Amino acid sequence: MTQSPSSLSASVGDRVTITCSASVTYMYWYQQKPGKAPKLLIYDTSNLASGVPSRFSGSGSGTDYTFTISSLQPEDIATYYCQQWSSHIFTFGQGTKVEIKRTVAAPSVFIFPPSDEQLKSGTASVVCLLNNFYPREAKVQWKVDNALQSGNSQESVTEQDSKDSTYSLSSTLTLSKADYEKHKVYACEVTHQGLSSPVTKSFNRG
Amino acid sequence: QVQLVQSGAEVKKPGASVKVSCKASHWMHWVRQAPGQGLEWIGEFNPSNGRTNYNEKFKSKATMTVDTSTNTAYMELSSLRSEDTAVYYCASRDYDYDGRYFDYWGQGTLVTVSSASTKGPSVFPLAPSSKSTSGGTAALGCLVKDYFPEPVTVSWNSGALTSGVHTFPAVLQSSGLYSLSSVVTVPSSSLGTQTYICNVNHKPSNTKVDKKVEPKS
Repeated sequence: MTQSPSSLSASVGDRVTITCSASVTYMYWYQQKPGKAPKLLIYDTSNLASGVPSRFSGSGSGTDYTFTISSLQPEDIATYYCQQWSSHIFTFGQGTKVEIKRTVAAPSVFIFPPSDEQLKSGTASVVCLLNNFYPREAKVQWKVDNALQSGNSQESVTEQDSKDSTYSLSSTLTLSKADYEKHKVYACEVTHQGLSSPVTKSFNRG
Repeated sequence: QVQLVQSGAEVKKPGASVKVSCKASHWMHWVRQAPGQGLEWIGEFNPSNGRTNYNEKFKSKATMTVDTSTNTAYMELSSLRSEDTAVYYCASRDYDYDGRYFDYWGQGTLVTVSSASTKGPSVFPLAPSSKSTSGGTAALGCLVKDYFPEPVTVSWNSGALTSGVHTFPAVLQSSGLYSLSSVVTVPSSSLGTQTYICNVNHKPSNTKVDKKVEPKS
């Protein structure tokens, strides 16, 4: 079994098609939105589940099966899975991530100084937040007294938000209290398509 | 109005056993979503009598039981290994008033298979400031650090504040403990008046943390 594509990007209103190859009797299609449990959209190949919009469809024969969204909506942002059935026997495809293509939107860049409570416990985390950007690609660099950092830092990004088709990103830089107190300037520097130049968000002290 | 509810997150040692329950508040299914492996079918059971049909891979290690008088289904996995770390789901199907099939799933139970010790979370405020405002909207949240294992679940205030909340996927620290962040965007004017509290629930350590998030300048 293979399911393709594994990720796809399309505009609102676009028709979108996923295929899932190969001794199968029926294909089922599931939707998994961020973080929920999966939800059956298409069953016995071609049949829409209860309360599923008419813009979804399914078809297939023998080895080749298709799942179509005829007019992609932001609410359709999700990972989709085929699932073949025979034989008392259920196996799932690999997944297809479905993203909305939108206009470029620059991140709002925020910074969070370490909390007092943390500082008293012997450590110091700075948090840099990039909010509501598209597309997903960004460069985030941490700088302490102008010195580029590696690795006391982590990062993670939300899956695409259905309400505006954007992503957000959180990044943590973590030092000891002792190290934090020896330096003055704390900065995250951010590059993104929708930004007119690199934005530095910073603060002093320690 | 049928809903499936599962027991809480578990951490077990390799070679140990775990039992996940599924209560109902068509044959039913146990499915897992694992690291790397994707969605994996485990087996099915007749909720009316407890007859079972397992996926081959799972026949030896898994046992499915039904208690029809409480409407509770159980799945026990034995001889646990690292590959068994996964979210385990119970699920069923039915049909609506005019014959369309649908399904419904439990919320899932994360089972972590590890010999490492359980560590409850450190919860710190991400304080709203001039440096977290974008016009009209301010961001604030909470940084959850040094916990093990997953999951930590974050809710805000009374737990009915969900719009504008972003809870980031868990990351690994330099120590190999886990960290995440939850961030809420709010109208700037509300910072005056509303008190914001992140409620961090770590079921594996039987710990909840309630942290107030105060603005900073």
